[PDB]
Amino acid sequence: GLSDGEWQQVLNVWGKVEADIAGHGQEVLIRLFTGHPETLEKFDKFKHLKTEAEMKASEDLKKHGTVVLTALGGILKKKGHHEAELKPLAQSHATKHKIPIKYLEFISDAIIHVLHSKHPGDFGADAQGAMTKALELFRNDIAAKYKELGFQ
Ligand code: HEM
Repeated sequence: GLSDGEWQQVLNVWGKVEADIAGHGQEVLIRLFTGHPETLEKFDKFKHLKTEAEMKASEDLKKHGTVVLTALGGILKKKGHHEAELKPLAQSHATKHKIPIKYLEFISDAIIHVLHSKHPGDFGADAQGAMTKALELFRNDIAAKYKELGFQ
């Protein structure tokens, strides 16, 4: 649950992402894959990437970063009223991709890391607080659907 002022901060931060969605999406995925190499094994289409240079050179990885961040942005713009948008993603991630909730924690922290890396000094303490709460709400509503499905 976020206040109106917190949502305003989230959507202000998101404007930084929307100016270069593919560059942000690329770096989020590279941070996830290099920090947590077990996450790469869930992607049949990326497991061939052995080095970060190959990851950086991969246009398909940048494409997938765009898909991921476009979906997240659509959810964030609902300011918590995201049941219809979140349900299919929860269902596909539990039943088809088999993504443990832990990996959604990893990607949440990776988003915070990338924002500080690309906008140093321009991602303030209030903005980090609001973004973190928004990613927690997203993860918590996914977790509720995971529990319904019995997925661990
Ligand atoms: C911010 C969180 C994330 C969002 C919004 C997101 C969004 C999406 C979307 C929109 C798709 C394509 C449609 C679908 O299959 O449902 C996708 C595919 C996928 N997601 Fe996620 N995702 C997230 C986090 C993750 C994480 C943490 C992992 C794994 C570590 C992951 C693994 C996958 C995989 C394996 C695919 C299929 C890729 C394919 O082979 O083309 N997702 N995701």
